[PDB]
Amino acid sequence: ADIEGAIEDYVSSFREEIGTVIDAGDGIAHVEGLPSV
Amino acid sequence: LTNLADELASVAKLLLSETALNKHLAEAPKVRLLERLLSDKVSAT
Repeated sequence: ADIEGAIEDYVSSFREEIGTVIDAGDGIAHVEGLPSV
Repeated sequence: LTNLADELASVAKLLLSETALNKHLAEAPKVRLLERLLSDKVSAT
């Protein structure tokens, strides 16, 4: 179960959070990221 | 080449076993994660 720590360190490796618009239409936008929103 | 193929097959079956890593990896730190995970478990190539 050591890999859990490695992946946690990886995700923590990525300061203000910035998301990315992944789709948009009809006045709605979906944004990936922003884990703390 | 044979050793590389065997190692890659083992890696593929492992990745299939745990889909969480693939999910979190599909989206430079990726490499560092790879060495910290299985740097020596697989050959240099």
